[PDB]
Amino acid sequence: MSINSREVLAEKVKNAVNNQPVTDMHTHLFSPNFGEILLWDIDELLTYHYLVAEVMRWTDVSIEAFWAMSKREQADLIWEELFIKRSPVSEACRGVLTCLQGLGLDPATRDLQVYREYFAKKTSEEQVDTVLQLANVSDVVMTNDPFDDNERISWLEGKQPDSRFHAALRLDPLLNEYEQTKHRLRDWGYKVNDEWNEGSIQEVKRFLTDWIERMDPVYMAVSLPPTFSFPEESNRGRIIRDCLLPVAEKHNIPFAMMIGVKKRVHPALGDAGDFVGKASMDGVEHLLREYPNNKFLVTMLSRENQHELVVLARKFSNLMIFGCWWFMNNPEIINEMTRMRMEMLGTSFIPQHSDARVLEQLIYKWHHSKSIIAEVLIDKYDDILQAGWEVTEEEIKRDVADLFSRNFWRFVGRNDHVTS
Amino acid sequence: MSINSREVLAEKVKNAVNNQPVTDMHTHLFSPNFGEILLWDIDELLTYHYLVAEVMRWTDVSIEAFWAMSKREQADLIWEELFIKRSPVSEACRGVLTCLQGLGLDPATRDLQVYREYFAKKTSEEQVDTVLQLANVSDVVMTNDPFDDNERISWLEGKQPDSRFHAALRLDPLLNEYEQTKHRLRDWGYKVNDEWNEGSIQEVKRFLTDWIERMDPVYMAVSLPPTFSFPEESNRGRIIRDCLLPVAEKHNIPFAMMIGVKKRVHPALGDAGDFVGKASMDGVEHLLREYPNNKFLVTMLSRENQHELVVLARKFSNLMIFGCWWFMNNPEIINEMTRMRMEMLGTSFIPQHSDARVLEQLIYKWHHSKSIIAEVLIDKYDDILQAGWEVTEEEIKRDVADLFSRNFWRFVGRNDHVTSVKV
Amino acid sequence: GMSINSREVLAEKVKNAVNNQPVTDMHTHLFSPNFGEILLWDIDELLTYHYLVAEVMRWTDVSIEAFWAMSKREQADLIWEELFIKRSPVSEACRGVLTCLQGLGLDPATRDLQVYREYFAKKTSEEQVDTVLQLANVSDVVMTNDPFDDNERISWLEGKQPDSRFHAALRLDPLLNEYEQTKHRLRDWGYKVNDEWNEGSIQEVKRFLTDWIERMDPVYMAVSLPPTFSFPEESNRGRIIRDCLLPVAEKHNIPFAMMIGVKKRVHPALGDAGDFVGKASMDGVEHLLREYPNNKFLVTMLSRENQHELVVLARKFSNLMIFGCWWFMNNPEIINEMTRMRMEMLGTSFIPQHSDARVLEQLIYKWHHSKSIIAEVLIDKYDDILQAGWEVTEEEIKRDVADLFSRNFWRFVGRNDHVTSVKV
Ligand SMILES: [Cl-]
Ligand code: NA
Repeated sequence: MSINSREVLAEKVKNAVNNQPVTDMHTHLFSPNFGEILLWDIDELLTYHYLVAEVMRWTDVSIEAFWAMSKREQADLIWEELFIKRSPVSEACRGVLTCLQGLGLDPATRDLQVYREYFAKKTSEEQVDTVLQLANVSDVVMTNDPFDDNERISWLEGKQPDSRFHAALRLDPLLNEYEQTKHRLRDWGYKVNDEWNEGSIQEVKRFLTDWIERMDPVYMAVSLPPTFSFPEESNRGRIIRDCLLPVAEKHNIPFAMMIGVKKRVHPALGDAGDFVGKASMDGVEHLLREYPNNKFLVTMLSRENQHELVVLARKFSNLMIFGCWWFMNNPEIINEMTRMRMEMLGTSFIPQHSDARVLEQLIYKWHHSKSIIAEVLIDKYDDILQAGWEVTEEEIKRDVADLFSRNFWRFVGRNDHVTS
Repeated sequence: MSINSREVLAEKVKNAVNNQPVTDMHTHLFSPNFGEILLWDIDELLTYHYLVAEVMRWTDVSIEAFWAMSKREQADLIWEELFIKRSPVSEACRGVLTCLQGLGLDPATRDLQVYREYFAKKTSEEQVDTVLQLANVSDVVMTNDPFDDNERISWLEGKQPDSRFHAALRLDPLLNEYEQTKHRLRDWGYKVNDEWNEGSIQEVKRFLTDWIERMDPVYMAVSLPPTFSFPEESNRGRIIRDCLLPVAEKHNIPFAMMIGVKKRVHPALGDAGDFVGKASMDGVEHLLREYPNNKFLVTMLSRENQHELVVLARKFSNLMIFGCWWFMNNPEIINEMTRMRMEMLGTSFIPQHSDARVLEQLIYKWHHSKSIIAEVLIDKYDDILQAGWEVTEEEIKRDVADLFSRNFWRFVGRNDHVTSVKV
Repeated sequence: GMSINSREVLAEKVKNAVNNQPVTDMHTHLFSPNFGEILLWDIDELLTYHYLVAEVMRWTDVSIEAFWAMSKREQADLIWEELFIKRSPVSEACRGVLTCLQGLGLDPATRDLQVYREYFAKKTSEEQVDTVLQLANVSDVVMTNDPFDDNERISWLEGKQPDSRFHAALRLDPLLNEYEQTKHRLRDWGYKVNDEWNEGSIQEVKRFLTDWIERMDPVYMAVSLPPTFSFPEESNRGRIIRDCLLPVAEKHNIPFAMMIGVKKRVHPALGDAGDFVGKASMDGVEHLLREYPNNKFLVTMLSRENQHELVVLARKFSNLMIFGCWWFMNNPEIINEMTRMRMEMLGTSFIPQHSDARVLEQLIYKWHHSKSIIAEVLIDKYDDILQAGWEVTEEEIKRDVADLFSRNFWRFVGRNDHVTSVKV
């Protein structure tokens, strides 16, 4: 019994998409046994830096006074200003409501005290079980930063993430701030020299290889500015060339590059203070061509890089593009991006990741994105259906599996939580 | 109470949008007592520069011969070329038809001579009353250029605008043509020197302050090229730093920057001769960061600048972004811009202004833009209702008021014409 | 006769007008069937279009070297298996292959690639051209004619003329972008260009242009240009354009077609599938339009990020005709946004699409896919003016549709289509 109309296709696709367990291959979450660095609950949702930026456009409260408030005072203020005093129509505010609803709380009542009561009853481990189930996420990739004292501790103590959580080695401080990070590496025993000589090359490689051994990361990642260039006679250029790319190749680990972030244009806003610019594609093109035995995962921040990044993926099979990152993570842009991407790459890409910083965001990030992606799929399958092609439900489930999970694991050359 | 259908939602949003009096916070209209610089009528609509550009793509008539023609002849040619010989499907041509319809004229007859008869029967003051009612526009912000001899006369004679019309001081000749303009300032008794010294600084400030006192402007405005940078050692860079910003901070008057116009790439087209380019955001970013006690209003001309402008608005609360300017003022682009803005800023922006150069254009500019903005709001409300939120009709009316009027007045730190009459 | 009473009735009228209108496809890589094997056709050529080579290389374990070592049939088999069977053929290029097979009466439901092949084995080139132009509703095809390609050159030198449905367009990439290498061939052909760019060099390059203009009767002369294109420029390209091409173009009243934004061979092993894109400066195009008002220019651009500003540049200059959704733009999401921006700012005074077809049958999908998108843009735009009180008539719809799909081009180039050249 064939799928022979758009109407039935819409049912089968929406269901296949809803039922597919997601691998979220870039997040800011942590296994619950790491302790308090895992953020969760309605106050954390309301104080997400996305909503700090937004509240500051309305409130008379100074940013100084805001940071001096408690977490609950901050959440109260953002609730009042973004939900009660104006309708919560932005993507970030909507996402808070999608989360409350998904947990079985009722946004109709606007009863924040009662929302808070739900979270006070649970342990972190319970809420992870709840959220992963509700979000239908089988596997989460963490962002693991050896230079963050608060996170390093857990690794140093012999803690392992539970099997649903995977490590990814974040290298920004090493690559973008080597002149400072130099001295931390020396204090940790990595005997880097003032000169970029064989000794410094071998000791930075050892630092990388030691952390790879300890975390077993799925990839190594870096955020890069719009002015990113390669090759480059800079600390960043030399490290990529001489240390990171050879180690990534040896271990068959992809190098993830998140390009286009301009750091701290409004420092007082903290995490809400970063900006965006369009990047040259030249450095990415060079890396792909001149390092055919390295694998690259790339996502870019500027709307204006998105089409050319898709074309670049047509050129190089060692590029996997992923996600609608940050300022790209808004319905209007997710839609145009996913359509361009599918049109020129078919199913050979990773449409989305959450970048979740608070546990419950998995619910809204995946619900909001799946609905858009489902609709793109329905359009694209219908177009071939009307061309005379038979699409089977098995084939849909396969394609959707590729998009939400298998493409990633196939590219990184490892197995998920269920397969292992 | 709460809404729970998309039927009922669409209705309530569309009615709220239609019923909300608009503040049009950037136009090229004037109070009717200013005389003939207020353009109106069907011949003015048809010879708007947007349509001169379009007709020049089709007609065998040279641009020279076109400017040699009378207004009625130009209008006649444009009607034949763009409406009769091809269907009037462009946004500008569509707009002409929306105006005629809104006035109660029937575009079905295509009877241009009959449309003309309507306008011959009325005064400027009558037509302004008619159009502001039909467009539901309560407040119009003008573009007032003290370097235009025609306009400067009225201000200097002591004419004050009708309470529905507000001043905005346009400074392009000062900031962008100082090499010529410095000599006019001198001729007006402002003792600017050849060097940029303390004397020149204080005299340019005095010019600004005299015009602020004369016009009571709601903001000071400049149009800027794609190559705009700040800081910069240039005439413009020094006037902004030394004169404009301190004067604007002292009086608490925003600085409006309309960025991305490349002037006169086709000189023979006149007003239709200007082009566009993408700007760097660096100068705007620097201004917002380093001048936190100044308020900035910004609109940009390049499609490729729109998303990063929204992000910049997320960084800086002294930034208010506004409108879909000029080449952006097209349904396809109004739609994508309004959606991005709302997704990232909620209701903390000004979605639209008209740039109306001819009075009747307020009808189409607002009717076309309101319909798109209403669609966007319905979608965003529907998304939060789907998430369990209950929207009330009063909350809708409030959101709509913010977007079409109150956001502007709150930002510029003044009252509109009705609140002024009350306060 | 009757008013258009509803959007539903509008839609059927527009879709009918669009479907019935014979297309002039003003830029293709097809040839008149009498040119011989250089006209590519059949399912194996469809499947090995370089768009699909790019896509199969993202999936398959087969090396690019091993791929090129395979026969055409083997290549087609791999591509079918990897992009149609192992994953759903949802990409625009893949979908296009299915639209083609369907259009020819070959049923994609069966996936019977061997039976599809049998269809093509039964026919001549000339029979397939008749079939495909009828099914695609294409009246007139404009070729890309390169005098430097020996494989094509031969047909011209043999005194062969294109079938009257096929029109010549003179491609000048090797002369303009590779002059220092091409000089030597010019000299072999008796064009005695000098080491210096002096009068003799100017006159001999002009003579080469004039010779080919007279041989091919081209409707325009064409070049593809990188994102770093500038004019004026003290380069071989800049000098040839200024001193030879613009003067000859003006004398003969032939437009100059520029396809801007291709970055050649960023992945050389992929061959034709190895080219990339960048955003260009508009300055060179602006300068040419302004400073050469007696020349006509046809422009299409490769970067998404140039599209809006190109439409604005058309508003400025009546000697600019913009055309098409080129290559990486030739994707429904992008065709839609482009056609909407264009019509919003230019009305009907542009050429919405061309196919760039490299394999004969692509005319079918390229025009079927594009016509559906353009029909829907037209429906939206007519509906908006009907809602403003304007009475659009069916005859006016057909007129506007004739303008967009054929007449705008023939009017701009100052020449007649095949049917009009028979009558005259
Ligand atoms: Cl751009
Ligand atoms: Na769009």
